[PDB]
Amino acid sequence: SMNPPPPETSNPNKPKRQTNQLQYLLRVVLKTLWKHQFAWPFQQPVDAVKLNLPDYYKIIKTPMDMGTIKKRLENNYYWNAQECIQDFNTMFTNCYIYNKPGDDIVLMAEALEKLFLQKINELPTEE
Ligand SMILES: CCOc1cc(-c2c(C)noc2C)cc([C@@H](C)O)c1
Repeated sequence: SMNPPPPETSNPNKPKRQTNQLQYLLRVVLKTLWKHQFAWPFQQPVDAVKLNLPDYYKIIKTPMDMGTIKKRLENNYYWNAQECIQDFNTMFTNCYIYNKPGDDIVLMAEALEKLFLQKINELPTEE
C-alpha cells in the first residue's frame, strides 16, 4: 500500500550522449504526448497512497511515467533511442496490466500510444 521510491532519473557514472534520435524523442515524442488532454495521469509516478490503490505496486514491478521520462531525456540519461522507447512501452503496458479494458485510464493510454506510434514511425535515421 506504500509508494516505492521513484525510478532513477540521474546516474552520474552512466555514460551519456546526445543523438538526433534522442533529441527527437524529447522535442517531438515527449512534447506531443505531454501536451495532450489525456497526459495528466501519466505526468508523474502513480501515487498509490493518494489514489488508494494499495495493490498497484504489488502488481507493477517496473513503474514508469512520463515525468520520469521527461527528466531522463532532459538529464541526457539515455545512451540510445531504444532505451527511451522501452520506457514509454513499459508505461503503457503497466496501465494495460493493472487496469481493465474500457477503463478511462486505458482509453487514455490507448490515445497516447497511438500518437506515440505515429511519431516513432518517423524517428529520424541516426546521423
Ligand atoms: C494523477 C493520477 O490520476 C489518475 C491515475 C489513474 C491510474 C493510472 C495512471 N494507472 O492506474 C490508474 C488507476 C487513473 C486515473 C483516472 C483516469 O481514472 C487518474
